[PDB]
Parts: sequence; C-alpha cells; structure tokens
Amino acid sequence: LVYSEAGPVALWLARVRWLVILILTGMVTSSILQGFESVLEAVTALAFYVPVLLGTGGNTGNQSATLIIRALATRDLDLRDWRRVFLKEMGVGLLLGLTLSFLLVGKVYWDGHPLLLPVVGVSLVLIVFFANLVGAMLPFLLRRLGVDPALVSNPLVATLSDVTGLLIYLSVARLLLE
Amino acid sequence: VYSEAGPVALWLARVRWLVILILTGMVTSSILQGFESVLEAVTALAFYVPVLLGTGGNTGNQSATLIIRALATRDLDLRDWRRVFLKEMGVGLLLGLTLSFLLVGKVYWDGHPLLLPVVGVSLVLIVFFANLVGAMLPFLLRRLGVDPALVSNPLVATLSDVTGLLIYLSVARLLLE
Ligand SMILES: [Mn+2]
Ligand SMILES: [Mn+2]
Ligand SMILES: [Mn+2]
Ligand SMILES: [Mn+2]
Repeated sequence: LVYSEAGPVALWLARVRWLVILILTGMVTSSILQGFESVLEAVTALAFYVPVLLGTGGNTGNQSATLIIRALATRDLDLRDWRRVFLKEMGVGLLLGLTLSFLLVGKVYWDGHPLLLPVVGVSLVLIVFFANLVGAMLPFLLRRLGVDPALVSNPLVATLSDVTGLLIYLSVARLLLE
Repeated sequence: VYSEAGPVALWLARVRWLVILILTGMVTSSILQGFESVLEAVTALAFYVPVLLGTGGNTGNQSATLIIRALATRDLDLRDWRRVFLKEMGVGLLLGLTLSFLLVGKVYWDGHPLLLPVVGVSLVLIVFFANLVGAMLPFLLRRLGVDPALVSNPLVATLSDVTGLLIYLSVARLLLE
C-alpha cells in the first residue's frame, strides 16, 4: 500500500484486522490477572510493577529478536544454527537479567516496599531470561513456518512476553506471599 | 556480527540500551503509586492495565512501521510530518473506537459495570495518542540521524506505557472518585 495516497478510511481498513487479532489475544492477560485476584488484593503494591516487568521483558525479547532476524537475513546465521544460539543466549539472558533486576530492586526499595524486593527481583531475572530466549528463537520458528520474522516479530514477542511475564511474576508472588 | 561475539560481548553490546529503557520505564511504578487510592477502591482496575498499554504499543508500532517505510522509499519527506499528523488524527480515532468496542465487551463479560466507561474512554484516548506518537517518532529520529531499526520499537512501547497509564488512571480517578 502507498501511504501518501491512502485516505484515513483506507488506512483504517488496512490496519484494523491486525489490531483486532492482537487485542483479542491480548485479552488473555486480563483473565490471568483475575485468577490472581487474591494475591493482588493481599498486597497493594504488587500491581505497581507490572508494566515495568512486562515492558522490560518485551524490550529484551525484541532486542534479541532483531539481532537474530538481521543475522539470518544477512546469512551470518543459518536455520540450522538455532541450538548453538539457544545455548549462548541462556548466558546473555542471565547476565542481562541480573543487571536489570539489580536496578529494579533498587527502585522497589526506593518506593518503600521491602516485602516485594524478593518477588520483583526474582521475577525480573526469570522474565528477562525467558523473553530473551523467545526473542532469539522466534525468527527461526517463523522462517520454518514460511513467514519472514521482520513483518510480525515485534507484536508476537510483545504479546508472548506479556502473557509469560504475568504468569511468572504472579506465580512467584503467590508462592512467596502465601 | 553475531557468530563472532561471545555471551559477555553480547551482554556488553546490549546492556546500555536496556538500562536506559528500564530507568525510563521505572516511572510507571511511580505513576501507579500516585493513584493507589482508586486502585485500592476498585481492584479490577489492575486487570486491564496490560491490555490497554499493550494495545497502545501495537497501534503505535504499526503506525511507525508505515511511516519509516514511506520515508525510506521517499514516499514522504521530512516536512510532511504536519500533514501526516492531521491525517493520522482520523485513523487513530477510527481504530480507537473499533478496539474500544471490543474491550468494553470483555469488561461487560467479566462483570465490572463501573469500569465500562473507564476502560472504554481510556482505550480510545490511548490508541489515539499512541498512534500519533508512533507516526511522529520516525520524523524526529531521522531529523537527529538515528536509525529506527533497533530504537523505534522500544521507544514507542515505553512512551505509550507511560502516556497510556497517565490517561487510564486519570480517567479512572475522574469517574470513580
Ligand atoms: Mn475480591
Ligand atoms: Mn487491597
Ligand atoms: Mn507504598
Ligand atoms: Mn508492552
């Protein structure tokens, strides 16, 4: 589609379907949170860190994904190299997790919620770790399924990290505060 | 190149950008803290935070993708940003009303009637503003000589999380308190 020649109505028609699919899939997060209503009610400040946790996961995943998409498209990597990449990214994700978690724990202490220092600290490490792997592996999976990663990698990694991020954080919270 | 670098080298190359983003993203926790009153009154408010901020990010990044492409192929010039701004005003409102209709349905299903106008109004505003942010950012970056490929997407997502939260919680406080 040519942007400069497309009217508002035309742009809406070309954009809406992808957004509808994403928000329908995104509604899952609201159901997840409802299933943890007990823990959310128990500790008020638990909800304060959801956007930065899910957002950091998304940032990490889309960073590693972009690196992989480029590496494959430039033939620096091949589809057969996914295992060696996986093993290497386990280390990178762990190192990134520890670094970012160290900072966020500082914020939690600043905000004055010492009860949440362990749950937030552990959760972000796990979230960065898994989001980094999802980001590194998705371009391989997409390519093998016939669709190039460049077109749809961003919203997929963002949605998956949101779902998996909520599940990790709230589960860690339920085990440590109950 | 990727096949070259080891784990520490990759960590070295990635950490600075992620640190800047999280230091920026930390503001969201401070924003939510400032609305603790209404959050405590209606706990269900927290249920729709990720889907609201996430839809804003999706909208913004979809918009940014189109603009980056048009600038690369010279379908648009740098000075066209005002005309793009005015047109995207309409597109965002149309996408906002469409997506809002769906999410209100989810709220109606979940059984939180108090949040029907809160979530409905917020999503329209969130989509509307996130769309403009996504459309304008490539103009700003190219003006500063920055390549969007590894910068545009995390920036839109973080800006939308902050602005989206400010909209949602302000509407919540207004309608519930
Ligand atoms: Mn309850
Ligand atoms: Mn409570
Ligand atoms: Mn507090
Ligand atoms: Mn996000």
